[PDB]
Amino acid sequence: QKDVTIKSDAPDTLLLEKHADYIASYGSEYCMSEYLRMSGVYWGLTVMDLMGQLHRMNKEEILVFIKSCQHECGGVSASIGHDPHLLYTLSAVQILTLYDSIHVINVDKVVAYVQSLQKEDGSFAGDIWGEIDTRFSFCAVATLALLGKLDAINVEKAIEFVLSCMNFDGGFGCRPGSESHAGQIYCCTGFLAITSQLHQVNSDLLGWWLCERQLPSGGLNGRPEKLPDVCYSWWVLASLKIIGRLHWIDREKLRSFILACQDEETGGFADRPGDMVDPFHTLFGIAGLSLLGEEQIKPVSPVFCMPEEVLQRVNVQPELVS
Amino acid sequence: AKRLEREQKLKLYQSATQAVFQKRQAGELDESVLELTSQILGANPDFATLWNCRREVLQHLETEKSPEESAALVKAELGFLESCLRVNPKSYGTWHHRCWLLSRLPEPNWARELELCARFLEADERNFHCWDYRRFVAAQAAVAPAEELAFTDSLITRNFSNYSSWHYRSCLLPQLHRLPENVLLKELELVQNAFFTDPNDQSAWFYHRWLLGAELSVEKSTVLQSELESCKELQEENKWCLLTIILLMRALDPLLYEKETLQYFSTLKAVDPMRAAYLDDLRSKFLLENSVLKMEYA
Ligand SMILES: COc1ccc(S(=O)(=O)N2Cc3cc(C#N)ccc3N(Cc3cncn3C)C[C@H]2Cc2ccccc2)cc1
Ligand SMILES: CC(C)=CCC/C(C)=C/CC/C(C)=C/CC/C(C)=C/COP(=O)(O)OP(=O)(O)O
Ligand SMILES: [Ca+2]
Ligand SMILES: [Zn+2]
Repeated sequence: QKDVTIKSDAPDTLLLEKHADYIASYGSEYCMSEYLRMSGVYWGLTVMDLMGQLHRMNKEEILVFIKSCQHECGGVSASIGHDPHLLYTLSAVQILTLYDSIHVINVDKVVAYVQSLQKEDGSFAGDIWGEIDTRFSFCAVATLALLGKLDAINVEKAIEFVLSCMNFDGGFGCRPGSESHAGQIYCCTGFLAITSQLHQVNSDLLGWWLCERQLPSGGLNGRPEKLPDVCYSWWVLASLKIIGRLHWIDREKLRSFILACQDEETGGFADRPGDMVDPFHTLFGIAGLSLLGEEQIKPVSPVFCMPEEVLQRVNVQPELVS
Repeated sequence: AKRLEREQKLKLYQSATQAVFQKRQAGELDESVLELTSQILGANPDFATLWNCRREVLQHLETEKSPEESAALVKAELGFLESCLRVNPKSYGTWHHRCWLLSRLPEPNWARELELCARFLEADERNFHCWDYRRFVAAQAAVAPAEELAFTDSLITRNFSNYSSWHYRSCLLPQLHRLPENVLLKELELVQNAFFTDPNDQSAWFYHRWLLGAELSVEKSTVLQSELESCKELQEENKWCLLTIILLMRALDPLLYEKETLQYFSTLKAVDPMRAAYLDDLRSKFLLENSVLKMEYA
């Protein structure tokens, strides 16, 4: 029963032009967040492109930044002088796919970098320092799917590791033994989509756990008795769409929550209404709305969190449950 | 006023970062970098590349220094980690840096680590990073399932930061042994108990649906019929109890209870309207299941 109460004066209208300007003009927090920069760039581009506004960003500049961030190993860093990581590898590859500029980086070395991060049990480390997370299972296969190179990894052992993070409640955690969390469920469902293993999800059970994320305010949390947050609009919805149970949440209440999270003055979305916005929450607010069928937003792949049309172009569209 | 002192901080972080990178290409893997990253990471634990740098220094110093000077650096490092975790107890790299560090110690104090997990779980009993690190520690220290299951039994009952703890139970239990009938009916007890204390605490209910999903037997059917009545007394507007009764009747004789299953679906929809679409599909699936069953009659 810990939930937000939505107030009278919370926005009830989609403010796309503000979100475009907020993103267009972002970094003019930015300094402490250079460590995620490649992914912030992905987040900004993806939300802008979903909103039709991708031209307002700097393609040529970005194509040069990415290239400068590919290390000799083939992994991509968050930023210049930073170390390569699977996260920013996925982000970069997504950006280049957004831009149809795959050739910009060495594809073969990306593939080899991602291939190098798989472990005996099928899991992936995010980098050479070995942190295991189901996030990285998703990042690995998502990256390779986009490069047509999924057969570079050990799929079977990959699947098995993921399925081993499946829990009593039907959900998934970080690692074997970890508590279900909408975030990791997105990664695992996304992963099983990519690998054609959705028949292994118990969809009614996980779909029920997922829809119970929705609180009286209409907002979604990540796991039982926690506070809601707009970014879960993405984690939960993307998961539900994937397993064909998107209609199990109350779409209008959720939509009212998501709009309530906008900052009417500065643009962007925040985790919850009246808080400081950021780009991440702004992407996931918009991507969540698109998952629910908002008309001014391009349809988004629930797997790749990129406009459907981009993926249509590259002909990578995992079959979903229903 | 406040802008001054925090442009001050950005200036210094911003110069320190610069000097760290400069030092890095040149290859100055020294104490001076440990000191510079200390400044930065203390204010920004998610700067992953800096945990990487630290690691590389400690490994580079680790040889060209005395096992006494190394040991000093490990102790210095553990306290920096804890100080960083008090800042950002959710930092993936801060926690994983502590994982790396402990994993490579020749004689690591796991009891102290488990106590640290205690402290962090006191602050945030749902902190999944800490539960993970706790399971990391329990496995490095070969803590046995029953010891952990006691820890869990002390963090649900005393207080209700429940779901993360009932999950851990969920995993620890099968490690003691389609889970044994004797254990199943014993958990039906602990859980049926749970929801006469807070019938609106959801962990017990989620857990109990697992227990049902996972022979009827006079023993079990009677415990289920009992559950079903216990549940009916409780119905004296609690959605979890209502769903459970449907699932119990389903568990018992779905053809016999078809009428009541339908009644319940109605009450449950009115109590939990947000789940209307789920409950409709669940009802459709049960109704179809039943039609299959009626075709068993000749
Ligand atoms: C300002 O404090 C922070 C805290 C953490 C991080 S982070 O570790 O790099 N990362 C990305 C992230 C980016 C932004 C933005 N701009 C904002 C938040 C945020 N979080 C924190 C968060 C979001 N919702 C609730 N919480 C607590 C998620 C985190 C992990 C993540 C990374 C990639 C993809 C999905 C998830 C960054 C900033
Ligand atoms: C292509 C895309 C969109 C992603 C790549 C895949 C990755 C890295 C996914 C990360 C998934 C994840 C773990 C999301 C959760 C983010 C979040 C809201 C974290 C905070 O969770 P808690 O620490 O439980 O805090 P709260 O309960 O306060 O929300
Ligand atoms: Ca442009
Ligand atoms: Zn969030």
